[PDB]
Amino acid sequence: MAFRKSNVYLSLVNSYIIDSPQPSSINYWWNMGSLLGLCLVIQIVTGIFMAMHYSSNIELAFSSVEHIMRDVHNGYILRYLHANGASFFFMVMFMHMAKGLYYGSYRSPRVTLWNVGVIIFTLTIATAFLGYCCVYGQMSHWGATVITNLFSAIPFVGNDIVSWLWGGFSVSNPTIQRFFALHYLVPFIIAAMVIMHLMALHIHGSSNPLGITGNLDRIPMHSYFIFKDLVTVFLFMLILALFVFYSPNTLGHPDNYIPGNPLVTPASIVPEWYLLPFYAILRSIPDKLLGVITMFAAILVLLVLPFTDRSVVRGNTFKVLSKFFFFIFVFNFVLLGQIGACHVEVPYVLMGQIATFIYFAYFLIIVPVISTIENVLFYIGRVNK
Amino acid sequence: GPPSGKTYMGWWGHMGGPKQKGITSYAVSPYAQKPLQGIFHNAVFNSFRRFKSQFLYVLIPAGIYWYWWKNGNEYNEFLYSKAGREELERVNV
Amino acid sequence: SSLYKTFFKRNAVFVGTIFAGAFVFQTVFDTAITSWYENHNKGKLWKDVKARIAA
Amino acid sequence: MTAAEHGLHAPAYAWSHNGPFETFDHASIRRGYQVYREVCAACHSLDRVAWRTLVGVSHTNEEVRNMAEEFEYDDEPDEQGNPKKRPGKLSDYIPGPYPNEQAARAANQGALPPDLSLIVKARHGGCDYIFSLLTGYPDEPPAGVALPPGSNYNPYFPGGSIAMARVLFDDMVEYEDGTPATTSQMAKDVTTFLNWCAEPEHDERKRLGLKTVIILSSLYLLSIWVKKFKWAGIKTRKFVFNPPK
Amino acid sequence: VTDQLEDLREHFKNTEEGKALVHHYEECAERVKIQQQQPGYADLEHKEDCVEEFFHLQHYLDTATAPRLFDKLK
Ligand code: HEC
Ligand code: HEC
Ligand code: HEC
Ligand SMILES: COc1c(O)c(C)c(C/C=C(\C)CC/C=C(\C)CC/C=C(/C)CC/C=C(\C)CC/C=C(\C)CCC=C(C)C)c(O)c1OC
Ligand SMILES: C/C=C(C)/C=C/C=C/[C@H](OC)[C@@H](C)[C@@H](OC)[C@@H](C)CCc1oc2c(O)c(OC)cc(OC)c2c(=O)c1C
Repeated sequence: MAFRKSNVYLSLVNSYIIDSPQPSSINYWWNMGSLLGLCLVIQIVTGIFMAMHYSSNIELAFSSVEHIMRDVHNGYILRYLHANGASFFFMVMFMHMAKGLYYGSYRSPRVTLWNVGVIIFTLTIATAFLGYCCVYGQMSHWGATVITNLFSAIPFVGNDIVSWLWGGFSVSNPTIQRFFALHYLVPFIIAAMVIMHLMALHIHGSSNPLGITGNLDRIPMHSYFIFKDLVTVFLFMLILALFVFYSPNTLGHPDNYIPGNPLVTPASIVPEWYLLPFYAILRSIPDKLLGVITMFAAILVLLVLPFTDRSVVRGNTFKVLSKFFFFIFVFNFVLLGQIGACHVEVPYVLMGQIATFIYFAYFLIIVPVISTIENVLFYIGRVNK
Repeated sequence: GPPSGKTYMGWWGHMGGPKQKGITSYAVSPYAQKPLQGIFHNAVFNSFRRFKSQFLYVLIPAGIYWYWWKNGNEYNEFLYSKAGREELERVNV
Repeated sequence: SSLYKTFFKRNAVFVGTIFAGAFVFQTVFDTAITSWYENHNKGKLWKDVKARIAA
Repeated sequence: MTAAEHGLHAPAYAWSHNGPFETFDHASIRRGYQVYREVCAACHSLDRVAWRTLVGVSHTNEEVRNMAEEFEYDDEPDEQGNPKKRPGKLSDYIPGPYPNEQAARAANQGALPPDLSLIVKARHGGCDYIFSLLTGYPDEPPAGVALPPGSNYNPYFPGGSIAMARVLFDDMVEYEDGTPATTSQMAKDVTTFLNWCAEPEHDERKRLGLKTVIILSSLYLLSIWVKKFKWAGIKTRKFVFNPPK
Repeated sequence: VTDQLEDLREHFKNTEEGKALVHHYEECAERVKIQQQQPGYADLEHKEDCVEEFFHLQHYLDTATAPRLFDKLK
């Protein structure tokens, strides 16, 4: 047989990237996964080269990053790629997840695939937070303070967990040094989880836009999708390039260009954009414990979809009510984000509370009710008795 | 090798689909085809169709949310202006 | 396009020629861009400011 | 939130460096440095800027060397161990007016003048904000505003009450290149200078972006074409069904 | 010479729109000093200011001066 098939290492490459049978009809929405692998690579490569010039000591962290910006040849390119790349990593992940939601990719037999994806998402959120703290600007310090404090809501031992995470009385040197060490580690655990994600993907293959079997017409990954992936890889790089070179700070916060100050929390504090919808959810609950529980639940509820989707067909392509409510969900999510960016003021507080309800109601109420109705509608519209 | 669990996808020659019979396919080398330029005059008016059926599913939920957003915003602006400080004290705490 | 068949004659361009062309491109392209850029910004550059200085 | 608490939105001035193809105006940077030296430097440090970075940007190698030497910096102890000073060199960083935070607060009614190395990037509005702030001090605060002792009013600063008084006045500086030193002109210049302090890679960054965007655009357009070619057989493929007897 | 910004501002404060805006700000300023000279101004917790009216003036001026100021500068 061909060497690409007989060799122990190459056969892995062959079965995953060359001869892998793909459903002929997958559209550009199926290009997000490769874009995520590419993002993972960009973050790791740029981070290692920057690590070479970074000092984690709380007295030197901020200046060491300014040093990368000013004295390291092409240093500003590495930092801007890393920072903007983190944002692009989230934009693409949301699209990858939204694609899954719409096409019923979380359904059987791809439940395991979906569950591993949820874990990767949590790990990615944690990794970006750890990195953000490494800059040690104002947003870094308070972000580290607020987020480590999330654990104080745990009854009895919560404050102990926090002092243990901090390594002291407050966010200090021990804190930033351990956060840099952890920021370096997690990306590699994410890489291992991505392999587990691809392993689950390989046993059942990709789904397609029609939601039905792809077994009657497959075409090899090699050539077709390798080159189709190339199209979005370049478009992705072009756009990332526009930000990196022409508008490098548009997706960040000006307060992070101010060294962290333990005695002053800026009135302008706002979480990173990709964390806003979650932040809004937490802010909507006027109770400490419940606020943090509801926020975490907003992520875990993604695990419920395989059970609450009662439909007998995979995906929303031929479902009128499901398509409509899917977009209600998407725009409701964007609203949650716009609320997160606003002040805790009158119209906003109530809107956030209602949007929060809509967020959970989608998975727990709307989908099971609507999918059941659609099931019945499909039946009575053709059975003549 | 070690026994593998049954799945819903096989490989070339045993994909796991039903037995096919009666279907005949035809294709022509990309080399023999008219170089990319014909995607106009014939493939232009035909396009934009996969969004004329979908725009409503996107637009209506978008509209509802944009209106809802604009409204709450304009109301907040009023509340913090001179004209609305009276209403502010009322709806606030 | 018979312009292609004169240089490569129905065959694809080989990596060796691709690599060689890339080294050439890199230099040519850079000069062309730097030229346009510096010209577009005539008057604002340090080169221009130094001309109006004598100390 | 109230308009006063938010602060007046700074308008958009036509900076010569705005635009993808635009470099900084280096003469303005040169002038901005003078305004910084003669006005701002009395209360504001510029810690992250090293003398050497000025060379080839706004001044000559010779001019910068003279400027650095006007300042004394701690040197290595002598043969006997006693401390000793030394004139400045190009490797040094522009020195600040105060020795520590406490001395800076004492000289400013308890307020702390921030370092200006990153000020342009550390504020929403960027150049528009800094400029507007410097040229936006009204001779008298709007009616009803009870301004605390030692404070100053400025509509562009959040809350309106700022601890820095107006410091730019017409002709308080004699521009080396003869330019009329009006307040708005000086504001325009330091601000351009401060943008460079915060983004020294600006000119070069945009030049690289131009090359990067051209190559990537081409690669994008090109890949589309290659993909369509590689897919032509599949896209135009045709099927026929003849049900089996 | 005379400051270029102050020039353009003064110029715009004298257009029809500019006069209308300074008038409203003025009508506010008048109303304010009349309230200060009355007994119990110190303990009122409802003191009116004219920031809003002032901001409308300044905003108008900014919108008119901002796109022109730099063509007059070097
Ligand atoms: C000492 C008498 C000063 C001189 C000379 C100048 N500045 Fe200043 N500045 C000073 C103080 C005491 C403060 C603190 C303001 C506060 O209320 O906390 C400042 C602040 C600034 C800022 C930051 C404003 C902000 O948005 O927080 C800027 C942008 C600034 N100063 C600029 C500036 C420039 C460019 C000057 C020379 C033209 C200048 N300052 C002079 C005190 C003094
Ligand atoms: C050491 C290797 C290393 C890896 C691996 C790495 N980073 Fe970083 N990252 C850094 C360093 C060094 C910094 C500080 C420099 C900086 O601020 O960009 C940083 C900072 C960050 C920041 C702050 C960006 C800013 O505003 O300056 C974010 C967000 C971030 N990383 C995200 C990620 C994500 C997401 C991944 C992985 C998918 C990742 N990082 C992997 C080293 C790494
Ligand atoms: C919470 C969900 C989720 C997350 C997060 C997630 N995935 Fe996926 N992934 C899926 C599902 C479900 C599929 C199957 C989609 C289908 O075939 O319909 C999939 C499929 C893929 C594919 C195949 C091509 C495609 O886009 O469908 C690749 C490659 C992939 N994911 C990579 C990644 C990588 C790399 C990451 C993150 C660093 C990631 N995934 C994160 C859910 C997720
Ligand atoms: C069934 O459906 C599929 C499908 O199966 C696949 C595989 C793909 C293709 C996509 C992928 C295979 C994505 C895979 C991605 C990964 C496995 C990511 C792994 C990530 C890493 C970061 C590797 C680790 C790297 C390093 C340690 C190197 C960095 C360090 C360096 C260079 C050292 C520098 C130092 C010095 C001194 C020079 C599809 O697109 C697809 O749908 C169409
Ligand atoms: C050693 C490793 C540790 C301790 C890892 C911890 C991981 C925690 C979670 O990830 C799993 C967490 C990051 C995730 O919660 C689900 C985010 C949505 C949290 C969102 C979040 O962000 C904020 C932020 O960014 C800020 O910045 C300036 C400021 C903030 O308040 C003002 C917040 C904030 O109030 C919240 C809820």
